[PDB]
Amino acid sequence: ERVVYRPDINQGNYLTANDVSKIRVGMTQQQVAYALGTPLMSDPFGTNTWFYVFRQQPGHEGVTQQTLTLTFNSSGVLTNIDNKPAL
Amino acid sequence: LFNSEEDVVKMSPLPTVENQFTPTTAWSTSVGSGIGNFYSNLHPALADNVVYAADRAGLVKALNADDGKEIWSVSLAEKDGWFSKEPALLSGGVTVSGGHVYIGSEKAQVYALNTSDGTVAWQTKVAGEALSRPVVSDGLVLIHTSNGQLQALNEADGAVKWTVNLDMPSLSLRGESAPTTAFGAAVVGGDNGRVSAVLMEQGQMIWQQRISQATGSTEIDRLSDVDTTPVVVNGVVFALAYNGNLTALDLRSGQIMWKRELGSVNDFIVDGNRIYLVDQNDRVMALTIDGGVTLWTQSDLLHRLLTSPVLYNGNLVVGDSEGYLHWINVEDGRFVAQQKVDSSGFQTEPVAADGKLLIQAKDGTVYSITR
Amino acid sequence: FVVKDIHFEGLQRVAVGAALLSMPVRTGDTVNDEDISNTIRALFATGNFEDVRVLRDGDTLLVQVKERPTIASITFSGNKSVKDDMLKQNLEASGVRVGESLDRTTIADIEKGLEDFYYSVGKYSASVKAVVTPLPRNRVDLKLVFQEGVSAEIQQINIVGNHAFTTDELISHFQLRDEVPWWNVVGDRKYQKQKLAGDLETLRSYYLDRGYARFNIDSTQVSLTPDKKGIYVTVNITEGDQYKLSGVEVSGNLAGHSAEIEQLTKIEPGELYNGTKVTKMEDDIKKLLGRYGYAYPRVQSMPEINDADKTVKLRVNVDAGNRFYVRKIRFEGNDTSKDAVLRREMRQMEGAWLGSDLVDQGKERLNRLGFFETVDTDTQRVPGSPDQVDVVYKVKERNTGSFNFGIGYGTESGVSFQAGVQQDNWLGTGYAVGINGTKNDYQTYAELSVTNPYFTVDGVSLGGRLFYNDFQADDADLSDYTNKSYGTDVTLGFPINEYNSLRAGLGYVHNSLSNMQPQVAMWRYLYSMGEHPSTSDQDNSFKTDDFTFNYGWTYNKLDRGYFPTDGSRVNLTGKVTIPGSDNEYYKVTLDTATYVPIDDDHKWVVLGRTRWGYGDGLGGKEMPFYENFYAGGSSTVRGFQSNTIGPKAVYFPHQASNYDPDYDYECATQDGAKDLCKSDDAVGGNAMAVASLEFITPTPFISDKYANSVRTSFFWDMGTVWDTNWDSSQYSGYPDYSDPSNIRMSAGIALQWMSPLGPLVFSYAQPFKKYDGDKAEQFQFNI
Amino acid sequence: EVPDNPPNEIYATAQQKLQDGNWRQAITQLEALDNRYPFGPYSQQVQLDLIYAYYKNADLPLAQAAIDRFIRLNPTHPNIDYVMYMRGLTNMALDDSALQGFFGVDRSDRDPQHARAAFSDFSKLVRGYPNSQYTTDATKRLVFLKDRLAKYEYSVAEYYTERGAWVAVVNRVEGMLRDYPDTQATRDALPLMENAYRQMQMNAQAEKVAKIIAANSS
Amino acid sequence: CSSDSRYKRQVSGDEAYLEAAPLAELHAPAGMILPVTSGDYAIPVTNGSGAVGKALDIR
Repeated sequence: ERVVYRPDINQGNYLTANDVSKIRVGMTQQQVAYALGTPLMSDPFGTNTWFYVFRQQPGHEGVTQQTLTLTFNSSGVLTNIDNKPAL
Repeated sequence: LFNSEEDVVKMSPLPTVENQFTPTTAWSTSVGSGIGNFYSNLHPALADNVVYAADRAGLVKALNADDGKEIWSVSLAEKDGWFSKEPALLSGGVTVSGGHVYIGSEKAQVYALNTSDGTVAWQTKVAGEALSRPVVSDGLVLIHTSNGQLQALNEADGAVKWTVNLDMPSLSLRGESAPTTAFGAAVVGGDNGRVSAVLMEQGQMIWQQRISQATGSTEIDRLSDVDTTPVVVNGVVFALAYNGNLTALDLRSGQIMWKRELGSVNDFIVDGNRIYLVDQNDRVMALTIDGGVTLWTQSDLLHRLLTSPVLYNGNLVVGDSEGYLHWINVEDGRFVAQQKVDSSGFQTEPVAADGKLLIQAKDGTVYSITR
Repeated sequence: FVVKDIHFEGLQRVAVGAALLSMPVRTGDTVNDEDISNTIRALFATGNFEDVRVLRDGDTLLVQVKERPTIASITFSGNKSVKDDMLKQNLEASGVRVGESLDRTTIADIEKGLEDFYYSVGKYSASVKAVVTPLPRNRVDLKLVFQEGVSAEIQQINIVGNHAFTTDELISHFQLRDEVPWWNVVGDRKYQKQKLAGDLETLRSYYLDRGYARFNIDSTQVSLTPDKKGIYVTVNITEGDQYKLSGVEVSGNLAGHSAEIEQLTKIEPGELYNGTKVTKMEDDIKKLLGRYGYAYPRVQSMPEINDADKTVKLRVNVDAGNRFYVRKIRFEGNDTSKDAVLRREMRQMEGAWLGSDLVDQGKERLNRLGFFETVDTDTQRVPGSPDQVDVVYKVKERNTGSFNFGIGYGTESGVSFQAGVQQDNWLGTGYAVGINGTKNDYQTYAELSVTNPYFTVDGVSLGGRLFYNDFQADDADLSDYTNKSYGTDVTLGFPINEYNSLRAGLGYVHNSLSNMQPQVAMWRYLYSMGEHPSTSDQDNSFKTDDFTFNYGWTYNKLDRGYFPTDGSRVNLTGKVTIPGSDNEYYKVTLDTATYVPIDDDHKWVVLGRTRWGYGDGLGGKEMPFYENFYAGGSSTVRGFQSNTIGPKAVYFPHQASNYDPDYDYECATQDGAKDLCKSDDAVGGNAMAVASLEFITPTPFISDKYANSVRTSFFWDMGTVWDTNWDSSQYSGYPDYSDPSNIRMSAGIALQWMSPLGPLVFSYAQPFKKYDGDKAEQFQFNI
Repeated sequence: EVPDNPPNEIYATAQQKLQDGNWRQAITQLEALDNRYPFGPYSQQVQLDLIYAYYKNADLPLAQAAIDRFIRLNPTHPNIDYVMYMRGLTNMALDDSALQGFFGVDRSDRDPQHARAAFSDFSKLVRGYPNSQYTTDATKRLVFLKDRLAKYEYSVAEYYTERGAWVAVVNRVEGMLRDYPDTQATRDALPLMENAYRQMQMNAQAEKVAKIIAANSS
Repeated sequence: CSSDSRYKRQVSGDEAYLEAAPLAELHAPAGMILPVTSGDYAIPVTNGSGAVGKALDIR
């Protein structure tokens, strides 16, 4: 990577730290969906884990990423708010 | 060369130029380039050996009614607005009532030009340009403007005594509803093709009857410029609807004596029991006043640009904006004369006053005519 | 009665049973003569029956009918300028067509509705006579005799109640036009009340932007001028005295971006009020919150007009959506070139919040594509969540394939022909294939130019060129200076910004010269090559293997990739030699293409295409003479022949041409014309300054269904090409071309017709200025 | 076209030009038959011969015009199984066609529009009409058309892997999954979903795909 | 009359869709199965079989 500029790559869809603190383990999906709507990624075959994963790479200075999951249970009651950083 | 350029279809020409009793001019003069091919209801009023005539960009000239020698001149060319020295641009005709010349202008203004010099002895802005000539009467400068506003202005100093909405659709169905007075009532027609009587004294509707059609869903032409202004023989309202449809009513109730819902008439007079008329086909007929029985007709003018029919020099006289004049038989419709005194013609009306036939022409202005 | 049988005569479009149900008595029903007369009228209620004579044979009914239906033809006569189908549409509105139910009643009703259609045109002075002409077995011809008098045209407008701005001042802002003197044409004057409605809103803005916010158009009274052409309008307005924007009080769901929204509402409290800016400044929030993810930012303003100080107070109420609206996107019209090729021309990514303009930026890359016909989309909100918007990029694509021609003569001359064929978006891949060449009895040529535009996804246009000019001048070949030339260039792209893109590659040539001509500038570069080849002879051979680095960069903010109408593109291209080359030089040129809208409707657009250049040595060995600059012929300046703008070479006192033939190929050969003559074709200079200025022009004789692919364009083409080393101390008794004013000139029009093989352009242009002589063909046939 | 003639004379002249293959002059008969005589007893069969002439003249929207005509002329008819096939078959032909196939370039990743318009009506044939000579062939087309749109949507799914929006990868893959249960383009989208998770470091969700890969290694 | 590749022309027809592209279902483990059939993806293999493909005539 002996280049400096790259045409900037992003991937949004991320629940900000307000949106983390807006919701709580115990909330329904609906309780999050009243404020934060749908995710653009959930579990396809398991529980209701609402994924909201940021990505971005500007300038050969590495890539950033903020991987947020919202594991609601089978009943949709929130059981985990896992927001993971880059890598 | 020009044989293959374009195409249109239009009117029929003038037949029968006659000179059986050969006509002439009483004098010839001018007031500028006057009322013009621009459609406007300006026209002179002949009184007191004074040609009270104006060109519709400028000068109001009193000419002598012997030679057209100027008695006085002022200019109603507007020294004011968004610009100084703008033209006159007059909408209503010359109204000489008492010591003022009242003229409704296309500046939505009504003046009073002092007949001795033409000094505007009062001026008043009105609700739109004067689509009809201002019927200055009873201290009420009674106008049918282009919005259809029955306005009464004080003819002494200028003071609006009412402004009452007259009868016309949204676009200006251009045509007169000049508030002519009968029996102490403001007797007005309507450019919707209705007819009415209103109070002369305050503008309170005595009645209003729809006669006939108007533009919109029974659509009549752009040439449709029909005086709904009545000629009320004392209790019987003789008027046209805006599509030319003639009728006779009651004056105080509007109860139809008879009705020509067949009328297609540019200009109409009640000549005795014989309603003499200029059709929209410019065919000159004589209908009754107890009906529409054609007492006589004349199709020897067909699709012309005729002015109003007048009687002078022993004949019914009609002229046109083609500049012809014609001395119709008072009986069955034969020109006993033709006077080509213009060819730009006349939008003004043949004023058979001072023993003359006064017409300001459109551009080649004022002639007087006799035979 | 009770009918035992109905006799079903004359139906011919309706059936027997379809008659029988329109008969209130069916075969077997009890029958009244009231019902028989009901059977009369209810078969008239078919709309199909000219007459209905229901009778009976005691009780056995019989229905004697001749019938109205299927119209065999509708003859339009007098339908000169107004379209048949426009007139047919009112007829198609009237429930009657070819093959339909006639009614002889509704003849004038169709006709009046056509004058009511004429009423809507901009006239009423036109008439129609529908004529029923009966045709075989039910049929009828509908001859429509059109009595078309005249249109209408804007004559005057009186605006009373206006006292701020002048009326004709406003009419100058109004598309209602009324000024063409017989010696001063600015267009025409023709009428529509729809212009009026917009020019009412041109007026409605016109007070508002000042501050007049209780400005209100009271009414508008257009004339029935008794000419059937005359338009005299009486507009009533209230001028409605000015107000000041005395403050903004933006509010609502400001979505946490209200400071940024406040930057969109940084106003002057007390500035003379502009509602149009306020109209604009609402949208500034909308694109912002659009760029902030919220694709639906409901922003409502309220300029609370305070007349007590003549001001307004701008309430604004804002209500955004949610961020993650960009769920995914869809594409349509991708049915020839690859979907992912069109998917990579976008800039808003799925699985993200919305940046609103990246769609349009993405649509602009598709608009800058040029394999498209239109670029649009569908930005529907998919229902279900406030993070649910898919974008369905329905677009339209255009044709490809092209030809360029060249020939001397077929079947009577030798095997001599110029080729060239183009296939871009090559089989739906986005690849461009443009390949040409020629084999004549003068020379042989081969060339390739094919790109992989996305061999790598980062703009990487894998574009390779090869050429092989076996250039011989096969007429006296050794005396006509054979020089075979061949060499390579592969060139690549990359978006350095997202509207800016670079170009770079290495250039090689293998020229193989033999018996150079006695031209002065020919040896002169060879003199700068360190060679001293003999002027008086054509004797000297030469090889060069020049290794250059070519380069480039594309600016791209111009509208279309195939037919633009607005913007500009900058394409600087040039080359410089590297060590290892047989010469140390450079050669740079400049290419300009800007589109400025003359009409704001872009019907007329300035087409600025100029060309510039300079190349010289890198010290010592010069730029070669074949890298000089030119114009003329199919070039910047046309109406000429090729190579007429530039230096023009002088020859030498010279005999031995290798015998240029017997008074043939005069170069001051020994066969006549000796002792320093000078050619008049431009051998060209090391500097270029040429400029062509063109104008999109609509024709009124080709329908804009298919006139819009046609760009008729006039020009006054001129330019100068000079060599800075073409010294007047060395060129005085023959013309000098180191002046940077060598203005040749030719002016005329080009003829772009877009065929299935693309746009094919011819030209005619008239020269009226020839700097130092030009070969001119006034008729020019490019493509 | 064809002047005012006997309808059967027009129909017999059509039945020449239909057996001639002269659809240009069969439709010249068959339309001007039903332009004057759409009340013909074979005016059902005229449209049945019109769509037969149109599509064999490759007049697919004019076929579809005659199809919708025969829908509106004969909404009750035995040959609507033909028509519901022809509704698919015209949209089958409406979708993708080019000269590049002799040189080796394909369009199953270009037009999804009439592909699904074929898939709707072919399946409406094989649902609505199990009786026809068309309901087996269209079934094979439908088996082909499922993978055809999969090859379209996997070419979309391959793109977003290259884009770097890894939500946009896996959303196409469940779009590959939930629409195509069996296509190999979905079976090869099955690696792209887990790898995009590994890009987002959702390796744990990616290994659930790996068991599906371990299951659909079969 | 006409000419195309030393034939006259070439008309539309298919057996490629009749070739019915191979489809390999998910053997996907339990709790790892998506709702893998949505839309109009509903193909009853129905047989009034008749002629099929290009051999399928059309009236």
